Amino acid sequence: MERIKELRNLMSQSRTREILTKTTVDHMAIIKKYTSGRQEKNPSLRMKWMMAMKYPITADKRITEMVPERNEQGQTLWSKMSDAGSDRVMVSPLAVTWWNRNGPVTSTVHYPKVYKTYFDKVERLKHGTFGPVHFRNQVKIRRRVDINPGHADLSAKEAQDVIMEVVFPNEVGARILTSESQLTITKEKKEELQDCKISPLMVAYMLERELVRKTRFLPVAGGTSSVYIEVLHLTQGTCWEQMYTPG
Amino acid sequence: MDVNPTLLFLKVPAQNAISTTFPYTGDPPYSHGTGTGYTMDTVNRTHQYSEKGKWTTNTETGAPQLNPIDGPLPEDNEPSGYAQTDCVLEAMAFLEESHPGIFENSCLETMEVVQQTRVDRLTQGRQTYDWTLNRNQPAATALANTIEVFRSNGLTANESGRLIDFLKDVIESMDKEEMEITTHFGKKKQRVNKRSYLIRALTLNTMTKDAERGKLKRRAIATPGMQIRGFVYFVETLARSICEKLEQSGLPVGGNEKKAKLANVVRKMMTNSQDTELSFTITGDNTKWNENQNPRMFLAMITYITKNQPEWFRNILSIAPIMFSNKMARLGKGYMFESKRMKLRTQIPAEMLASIDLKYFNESTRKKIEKIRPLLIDGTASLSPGMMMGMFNMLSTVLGVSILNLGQKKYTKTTYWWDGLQSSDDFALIVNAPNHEGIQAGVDRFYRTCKLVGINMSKKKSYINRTGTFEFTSFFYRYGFVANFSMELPSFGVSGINESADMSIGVTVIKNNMINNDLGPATAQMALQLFIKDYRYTYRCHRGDTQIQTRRSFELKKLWEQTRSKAGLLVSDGGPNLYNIRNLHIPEVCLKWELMDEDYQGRLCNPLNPFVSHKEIESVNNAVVMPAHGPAKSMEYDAVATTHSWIPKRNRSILNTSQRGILEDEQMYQKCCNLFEKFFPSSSYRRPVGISSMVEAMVSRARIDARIDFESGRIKKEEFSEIMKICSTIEELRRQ
Amino acid sequence: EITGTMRRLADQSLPPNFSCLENFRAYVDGFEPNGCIEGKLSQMSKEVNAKIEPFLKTTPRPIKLPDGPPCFQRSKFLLMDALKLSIEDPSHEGEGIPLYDAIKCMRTFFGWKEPYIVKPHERGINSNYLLSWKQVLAELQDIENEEKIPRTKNMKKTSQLKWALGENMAPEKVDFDNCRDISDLKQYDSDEPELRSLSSWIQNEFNKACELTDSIWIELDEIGEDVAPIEYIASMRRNYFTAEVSHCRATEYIMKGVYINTALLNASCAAMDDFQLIPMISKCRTKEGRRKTNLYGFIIKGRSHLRNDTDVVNFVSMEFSLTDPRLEPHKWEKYCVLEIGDMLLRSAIGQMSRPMFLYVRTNGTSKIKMKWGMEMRRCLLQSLQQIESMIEAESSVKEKDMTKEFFENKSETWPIGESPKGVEEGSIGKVCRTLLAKSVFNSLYASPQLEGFSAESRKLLLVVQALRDNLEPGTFDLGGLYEAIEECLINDPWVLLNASWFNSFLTHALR
RNA sequence: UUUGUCACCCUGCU
RNA sequence: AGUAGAAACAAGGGUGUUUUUUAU
Repeated sequence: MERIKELRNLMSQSRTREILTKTTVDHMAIIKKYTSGRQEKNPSLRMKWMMAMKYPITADKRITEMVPERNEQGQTLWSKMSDAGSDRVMVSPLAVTWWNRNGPVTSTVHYPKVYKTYFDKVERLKHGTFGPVHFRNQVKIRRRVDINPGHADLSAKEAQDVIMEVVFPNEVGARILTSESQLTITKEKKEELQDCKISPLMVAYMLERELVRKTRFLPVAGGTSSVYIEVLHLTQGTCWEQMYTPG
Repeated sequence: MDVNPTLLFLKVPAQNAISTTFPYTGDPPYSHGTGTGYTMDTVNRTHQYSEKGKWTTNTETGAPQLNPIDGPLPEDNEPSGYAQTDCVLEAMAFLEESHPGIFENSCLETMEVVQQTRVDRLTQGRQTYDWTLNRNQPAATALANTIEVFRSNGLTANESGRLIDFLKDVIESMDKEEMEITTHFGKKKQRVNKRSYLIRALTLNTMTKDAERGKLKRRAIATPGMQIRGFVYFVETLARSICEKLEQSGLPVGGNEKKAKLANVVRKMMTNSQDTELSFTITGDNTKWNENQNPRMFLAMITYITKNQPEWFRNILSIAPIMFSNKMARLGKGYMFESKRMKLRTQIPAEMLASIDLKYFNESTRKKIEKIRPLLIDGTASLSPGMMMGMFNMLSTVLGVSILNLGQKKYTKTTYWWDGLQSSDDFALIVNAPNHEGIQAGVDRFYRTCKLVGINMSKKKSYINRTGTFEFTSFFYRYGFVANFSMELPSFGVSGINESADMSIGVTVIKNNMINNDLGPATAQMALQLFIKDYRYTYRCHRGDTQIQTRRSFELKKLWEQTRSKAGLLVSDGGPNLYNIRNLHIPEVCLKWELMDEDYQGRLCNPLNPFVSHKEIESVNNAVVMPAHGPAKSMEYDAVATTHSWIPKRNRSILNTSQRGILEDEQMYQKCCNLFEKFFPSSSYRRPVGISSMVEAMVSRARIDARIDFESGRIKKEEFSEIMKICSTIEELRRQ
Repeated sequence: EITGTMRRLADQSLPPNFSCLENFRAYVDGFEPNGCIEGKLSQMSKEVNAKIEPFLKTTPRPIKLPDGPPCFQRSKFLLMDALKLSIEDPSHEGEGIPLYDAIKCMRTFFGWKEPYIVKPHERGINSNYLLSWKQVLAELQDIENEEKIPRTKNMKKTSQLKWALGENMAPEKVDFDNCRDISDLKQYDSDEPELRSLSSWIQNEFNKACELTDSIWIELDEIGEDVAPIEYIASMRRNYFTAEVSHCRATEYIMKGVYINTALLNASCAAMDDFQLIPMISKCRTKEGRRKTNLYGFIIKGRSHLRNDTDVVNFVSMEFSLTDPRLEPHKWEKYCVLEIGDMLLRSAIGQMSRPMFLYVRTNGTSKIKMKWGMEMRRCLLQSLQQIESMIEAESSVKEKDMTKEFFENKSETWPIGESPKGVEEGSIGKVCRTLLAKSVFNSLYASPQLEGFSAESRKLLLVVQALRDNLEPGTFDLGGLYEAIEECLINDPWVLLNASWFNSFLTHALR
């Protein structure tokens, strides 16, 4: 087990035992963010400036066992330097193209289900019909509209409940689920999510974005429904109007 | 013929072409060198705009301080600072009768926030002043330092995690004769005294503002420290709660919400009497807003707001005004001297500005230094009677709305009405009277009222028209709000996060400008083409059939050659563009899905590649942007985590310094907080709690796993031995 | 609770009448709001009021303009005094080896005299520009004699080149403990710039920026094919607009600027300690089908250890021309003008012969300026959004698309300039071509003075418009607005033209 | 000029 | 020189090694 091995190797030398046995567990939230770098005021300029550098991006060290140094023609693909305050390596943007060129392949049967809320849009657009164009006045009133269908009638509490029961099962803590709808959602995701290798933060994020409701403040002139709003730039204008029924 | 574009305004109304005025296709003004001069000018103007007050030397700090409260009323029309007490209190007491119960509900709303908030929430925000390092540091790397210095001298109460206890710690730090602090210069130890510590803890940092548009001269802004930030958080919470319940305010909302209220107030005063009345509209600004408005009035309005409330509530709510009214501002970086005859340049620090010979400065600097010199105390400068940017904004807006509320019909007593909307300095007013002798009376009432609380109305940037046309902030009203594409123009470009976020937020800003800012179809198509062109140029990702020699070229053509369907390769890989008006709300990988072959899908979305980096949940599919008018905002975008979701590199000019021990530390912290990730794989979604050490937990949740999955499901019994062996070994190595 | 240093810190921070916080709270608590304000407005001096001075048709006055020496050219490259050396090759822009095309175009010419000095520079040693031009050719020769032309050439470092490029000229950094007993030791200079007055060449140069050419400079066709009707409507609007703007010279400016700033930023980040030779190359599409490449001159880059976004990098610019300088010497105040050959352009049967000129200059640019110069293509959007707004405004009072006739069958005209006989009007393409040149010049000459002047004249515009609409405007203080407008007019040649245009508008608008 | 004969690192928002 | 405008840039930090010597 690499876990207990690396633990024992940490608490075998100095400088690392006192930090682990002095820092309580309600304090690691602060020292996780202890950085010596600053959030940047001008990102566009820095991107344009850094793109002409030899080694502009950073990768995990495992690269040294997954990607060569010099490719078929002889262009360097990663460097031998460590980043500022981390154990990550500094790599060139040709390594991304390489990985996409001659790299390890996997399966993609779960990527549709984890990102269902996007593929809904994708195969709802290619099943819709058009009509005439009415060039006339456009009178708009500003209202509050739900910009997401809001899968369930629930709020944040039971949302975290179902998400922790589906993603982090052995650490839900104390409580159990109560009603039928949350159990149904739970078990559906239980079955259809088995044997997934996507990062659990990504699964939790997609389930939050797929399961909770968001509302905004927008100018409307036609119909007030949720499937219409996502196509709003295209249906209404200030002088014209396109007709559309999504599928 | 001599072409002259301005003549267009002979046929086109101005508001229908105002986008042609903003010259926002060039670079904005910046600053060079120091800002010491601007800070000195600011201190001197603050002490000049009120000089008929009382001087006293504070007992604790020992600083000359002026109290410009209940001073003499002003005579001429210059910017005054002599605000009354009864005026403030009557404004508050009238605003509360206007909105019944607005204070009690807000205090109820804020008490829970007080009693449940934890300390970690102070790790969010901008740069903060660090008094251990005497510099500017991010929030977390300052909270850690102040906690390490508090608990290394006996002050241990914050361990309960509540911020209400770190507050008590900050306070009881003020009652000690001596304080040990260390310096990474090995290290060292130094002993700071009581009043030196006070002065070091009542200090703000100052520096010049950059990339601001619309002005010829440069200004200065301030930065608070660590000991004051909690109480500021709390009072801002209360003030925001109050502001979200007032019709006449516009601060805690966005662009679209404000325009609805503007139209609402305009047509409220539009039509209740059609012939026997007369309306006028005042557009303008306020002058020297954050040079007046001293804290000793914030104290009174807070004491009024928190009336008939628990006593700890008032005591926690009234500490920020107290440290503000006793503050001491830094000066900057110093000056640079040059000798033309021997080619020598040198830097002098702001600490020598109380003793240096004066034979080195020009006339302006001499007459600034010799007027600020009666206030210099150990680098700082006594600044009692004013505020400065980075301050209590919501409470200023509250006071202004209270001033506007005084102009109801049952208060003005004769005929006059005035309404409007305020958001800090900016205000828009509307006056009514059935005459032309009544408008001047109304305007005079308002103007003379705003002088009694310290709100000096500018008179060289304002005008007065008949109703139906105005300009609030940069919005222009001509029987309806005309669009202004030039303000949002400076965002149509690459943002600089990575190759995956740029494509999303580009099409997203195009879409959001079509929906509200009233852009057009042809305009959006041409914007699309230009944006794809500059994207392809910035990231070296031209099409895969061209001859443009760049460095992702030898490789991209390879991916171009061994490809069946070339309409699946993403634009980041040298492929086509299937975007249009209808396709504008759909992610890229979700739109080219059905057209890629399997090897490409696999290699691209391989969920074990070494470039993807997720850190927490508050920073997934979210990035900060820098607009043209306003502060930095947060933008949420729709992407799909793939190989093109990487992170750029970090600055490395810290190795050549003496504060290298700030890197060592963080590295170790990482190598620890990473392992806690894999013994507890749920801490980036939810925050972990307890008061036990990090190794007790990592050994408690290390024996269950050997007996429950690998020895209650029939997996090998020969690893269980050594697992328990090393667990016992570790729990011995801690010497306990 | 509050006790200790904070009990006293609070017992000072009060009004100057109290000394105890508890009595302050006791006073504030039981205070019933009385008629305090309404009884205190009666003691103030009556010398504080808001007096309205009614804006009438005779109230405005001409903004005043500075006095002093005339203004000079400040741009990173020549605008109307440019002469291309062109060949024909089937390429697209961004595809090829620059020095190759440079040598081709250098061989296209025929008459290469020995060059001499027409107009000297007064403040700078003048032999150095001639010696530098007498070396660029030698490097071009020895890279044409070499077996494979690289993509970078490094100039040897000679005396005249460091002089021109400003190497080894920053003062030394020593402490204050040492040079404390030296004389002539004082602040850096922080004085107002030198004042200057308007000239005539800026308008003549804005005129040339609106006319037509015989080439195509912009290529905008890569997009997903259409499905819906609004797609087609937009694609016909785009066809028409791009048919009008594709031949303006502002587009050539946009291109020649984007190329230079891209190349200079990349070279500045690549090598910080060498001298590169970058040519100015453009590629265009002739009428009837042909495709050409054209050379404008050369740029030589110095050293670039750029740390902040306001640190400067120097460079030497050499451009070709046929315009003699002596007609206006005050325009070329910081140029050293040579004469480098003869050019023969044949008449019907007769001939014309003219000398050919090289303008050389030392100039500099920052890191924040190259970035914004690389983004000159948003001018198109700024110029086309307004015309789209006009079209869509007229095509909503008729219930019909109106983009058809506006560009060929036109009865509407907009006043765009004025002439010896008065104001005159133009079609829609003329407006499209003048707004685009304004948007390009707004970025070719950027300054804080432009920001100030725009922000402060936007007020006069609106008061004049409210007077024009019968909305009965007023004003509290009118002289201060004028003083503010005049604070910002110092020495910039483009903000001065803007102020003169504003005087013309004020004359015609309230005549 | 110097007690010298020559090298070496690092950093580009800290 | 030049950039630039109310003050700056025209690079900024550390590491070395040492009583006359016969030869290429």
